[PDB]
Amino acid sequence: KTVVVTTILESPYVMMKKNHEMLEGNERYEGYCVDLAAEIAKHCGFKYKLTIVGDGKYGARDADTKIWNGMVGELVYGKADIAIAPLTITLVREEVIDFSKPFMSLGISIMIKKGTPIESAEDLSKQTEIAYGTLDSGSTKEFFRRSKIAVFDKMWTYMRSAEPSVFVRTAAEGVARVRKSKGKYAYLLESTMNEYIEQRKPCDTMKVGGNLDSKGYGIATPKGSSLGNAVNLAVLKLNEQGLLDKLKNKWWYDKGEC
Amino acid sequence: KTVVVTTILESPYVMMKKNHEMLEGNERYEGYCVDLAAEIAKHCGFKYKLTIVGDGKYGARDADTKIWNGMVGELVYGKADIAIAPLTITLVREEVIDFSKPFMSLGISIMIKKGTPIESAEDLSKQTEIAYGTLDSGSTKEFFRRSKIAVFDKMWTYMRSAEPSVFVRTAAEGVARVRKSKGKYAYLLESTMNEYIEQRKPCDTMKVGGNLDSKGYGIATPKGSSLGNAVNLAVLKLNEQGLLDKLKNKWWYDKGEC
Ligand SMILES: N[C@@H](Cn1oc(=O)[nH]c1=O)C(=O)O
Ligand SMILES: N[C@@H](Cn1oc(=O)[nH]c1=O)C(=O)O
Repeated sequence: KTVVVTTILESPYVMMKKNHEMLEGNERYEGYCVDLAAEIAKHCGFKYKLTIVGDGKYGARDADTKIWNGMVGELVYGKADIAIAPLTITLVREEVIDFSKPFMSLGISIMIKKGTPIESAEDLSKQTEIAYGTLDSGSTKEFFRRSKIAVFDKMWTYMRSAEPSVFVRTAAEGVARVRKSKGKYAYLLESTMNEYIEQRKPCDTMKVGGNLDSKGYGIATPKGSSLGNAVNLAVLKLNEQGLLDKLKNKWWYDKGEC
Repeated sequence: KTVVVTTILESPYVMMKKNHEMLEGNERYEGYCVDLAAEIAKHCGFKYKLTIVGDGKYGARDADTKIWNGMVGELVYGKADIAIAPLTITLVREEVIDFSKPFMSLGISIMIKKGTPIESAEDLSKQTEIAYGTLDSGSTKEFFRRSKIAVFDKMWTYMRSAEPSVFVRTAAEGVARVRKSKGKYAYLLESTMNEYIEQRKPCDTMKVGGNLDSKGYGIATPKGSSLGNAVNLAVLKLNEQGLLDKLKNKWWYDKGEC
């Protein structure tokens, strides 16, 4: 009856507030998805609890063990009732869980340290000086693993065998790795996160190239859950009334220090 | 058992082929949505018939008579089995019909005749020399009718009372009206159509401003239809394998004459 919301610490969606040590409950948190849970709760008439996904992951199926990890796994195993996160709508996920219509559009993009002589994914695939990677257990890695597109296939072959490992555990770690690597690491991440960090101190990074694809974040519920109907309605209503646009501006543009 | 596909003549989605008088059946047609029906049919294993919506409309509910017109109405009244069109996912529509996840992202935009001193919706709302409108029975008009945003409210108040009428029956008529009006008409339409016409002869038009909103086209089926599952799966698969990106490039960029 209290709705269990699974979410992920990813700026600016869900962030620890400044006085979070002294705070209790959903009040420890802020960000885009924090706000959005509140709007979705008000419109659906539920009470809820924000919970940070136990393994820190978005969601992959172990092609060995066939087990879902991340927020996807929590929905699959009935550990959460809904996921309110930058969670990418994909086919393999759509086969196991329900998604709202998207609340945000995005595609994979390239983050470089300012001055990095890379304009494109093709640039990246044509060279070996600049290492490049993606996050584990998330849609971006899967994108490169399944790509039949020549350039993205080549990037995948490189990435899966690169030493030391190119993949990172969290986006924050990818982002630090571009920042510390002096131009010798480029990070493959969604446009939305890329654009956010581009407007944050120390202002040393930038999105280059076009988006590599076009996709969306949805609210996810366990397959067949009775919440799914009202939450999808809520999302479309929130979009239509201009509330998702206001919240994007709150969290990205009014948050900008560059 | 033969799937009845409702669609709309809208370039470049569904267009009469050149030798169409001599052609039979689905072979009279080409475009993005023509192709996409074929991909969705192959993946779902159905045979189908393309049919152009009888009233020429996208879909509105008469707030008088409470009756759905357009492709929405054909799905509602069981006159078609699926709609494969630039059909905008909206809440009022989602309450009556089923939508796939989006196959294309877009927002409302402004089309001007080259040299028109308009940069924005705010520009438009601040003046009366340049008339401006939208299509009947479609999501753009509804957008302006329901807007509480100051600038869009003002545009609506203007538009609903403007004489002669600002609204057009078909996008083609909006587009001609910008072309013939010498800069004195600006047309409110989706970005996707706007960007298409911007790359077509006589190259006299342009998209100005940012998008006014962020939405998607979905494949629609009658509420509860048994096709809806497989078609949504097909869309996500088509997106993921890069086929929607190829088809957008086929129909917009390789079609460009400017
Ligand atoms: N939203 C992604 C997580 N992820 O965020 C990125 O910037 N890359 C990436 O894979 C997902 O749902 O898997
Ligand atoms: N996709 C729209 C039709 N329409 O196309 C535009 O460019 N304006 C507009 O209302 C709809 O589904 O209602």
